[PDB]
Amino acid sequence: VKVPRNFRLLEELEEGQKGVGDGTVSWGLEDDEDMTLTRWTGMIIGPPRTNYENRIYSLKVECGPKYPEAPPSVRFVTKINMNGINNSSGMVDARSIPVLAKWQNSYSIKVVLQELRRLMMSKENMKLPQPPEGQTY
Repeated sequence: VKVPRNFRLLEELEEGQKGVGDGTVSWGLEDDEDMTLTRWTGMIIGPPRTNYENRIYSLKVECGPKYPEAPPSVRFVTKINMNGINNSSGMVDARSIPVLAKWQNSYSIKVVLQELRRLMMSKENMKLPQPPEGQTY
């Protein structure tokens, strides 16, 4: 048990439940019995005025023993065509996502999801053709 890690992830769990940010991303435990607070799920509402519009993206986020000193691992469940996301596995490439590539220990699951949503509206992603609704990895 690392007290600082566990305190932090309980704070994030509470923030997840209270709602924070602008409402367009959410996060929670993958299984509410995981007292290790390692496996999370995330939601991103697909941004209007992009090809992600009218879709809700499901993600998995893993916060290992070094979190939040070390960045989490992220994978899309919902199929997505987006830079930095392996089109075959759904794994997020940390080096293509600035907040993962340049992780700071003040960052959070929230910040990661917010960053991914921002990148969905970038010119290089926003008009990518997308797989049919409902497909997953």
